[PDB]
Amino acid sequence: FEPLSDDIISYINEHPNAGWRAEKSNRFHSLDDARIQMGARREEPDLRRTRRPTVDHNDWNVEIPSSFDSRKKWPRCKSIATIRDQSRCGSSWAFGAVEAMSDRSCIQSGGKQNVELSAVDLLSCCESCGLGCEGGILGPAWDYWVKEGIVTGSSKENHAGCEPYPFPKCGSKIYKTPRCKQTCQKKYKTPYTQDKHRGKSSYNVKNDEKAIQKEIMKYGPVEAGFTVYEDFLNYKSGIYKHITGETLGGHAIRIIGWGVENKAPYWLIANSWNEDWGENGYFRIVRGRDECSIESEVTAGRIN
Repeated sequence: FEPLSDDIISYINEHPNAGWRAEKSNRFHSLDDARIQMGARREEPDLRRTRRPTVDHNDWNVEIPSSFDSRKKWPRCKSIATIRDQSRCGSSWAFGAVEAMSDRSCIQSGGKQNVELSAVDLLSCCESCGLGCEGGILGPAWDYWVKEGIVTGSSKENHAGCEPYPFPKCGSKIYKTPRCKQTCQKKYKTPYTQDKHRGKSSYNVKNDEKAIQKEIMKYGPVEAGFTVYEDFLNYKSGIYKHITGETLGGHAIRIIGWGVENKAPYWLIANSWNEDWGENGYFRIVRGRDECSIESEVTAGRIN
C-alpha cells in the first residue's frame, strides 16, 4: 500500500483483529512530512550497556497492578498530563527526555519543584546525543541531564522560562538544529547557569515488562523508543500493532502507564505531535511483546 492513502486506511479498518483504527492523517501529507517528525536511533549495544547501569528492580517483590496511570498517582504534577509538539524537527529524542524529566522532578520531590524543562536546550546543546533535529539517542540525553543539566523552557506559544521552543506547534519548512546558546530570553531574569536542573542518576531499564512497570509506578514516566512503520502514520485510536508498511525509522516517546482493553494488554504513551494527534495526544500500543521494539530501549533517571 501507498502510505497515507485511502487504501492503506481501508485495509487497516477491514483487517480482522487489528485492534486499532485508521484515519486520514491531519499531520502528515507525505512520507517526507513524517520522516522529519521523528528523531530516534538505537544506541550502540555496547556503548548503551557500558555508559550507564541497567535497572530491573528484581529485588523489589511488589504486586504490579493490572493498570496504572501516572496522572492518577501524581495528579498535581501538571507536566504529566501536558502534551508537547516537536514541530517539523526530528527531535523526539529530546522531547521524550525533557517531558519525563519534568515529570520526575515533580514526582520525586513530592511536588516542591514544578518545572517545564527546555526541549531546545537539550537538543541544541547535547553533542553526544546525536544530530539534534536530524534524530537522536535516548541514553546520552539522560547522561547529559545528570552531568550538564537542562534549563527551563515552555512551548513557543507560552514564552516562559529560560529557553522556550523556537518552533511553533502544527508548513513545508524543514527545521535546522539551532546553535547552543547559554543565554535565556531577555524577559526571564534568572541566569542560564543558575537555571540548570540536573539529575542525580541515569540508567537503562531492562527490556522486561515487569521491570519497566515497576520503574514507572515508583519513579514516574519513562522515555522509550520504537520503530515506526508506514501504517502508524494513520493511527487515530485503539491499541497499535504493526500490520503493514515498512520502517520509516525510530521514534522516541514517553510511557506514562498501562492497562488492558478487550483482553489486550497495552502501554499508555504520550506522543509529541500535540493534543489533536491520536488519542488526545496519546497513543496505546501492544505491551509484553516488544512490539516495534517499544520495550527494547527504555531509558530513565532520578533526581535523588
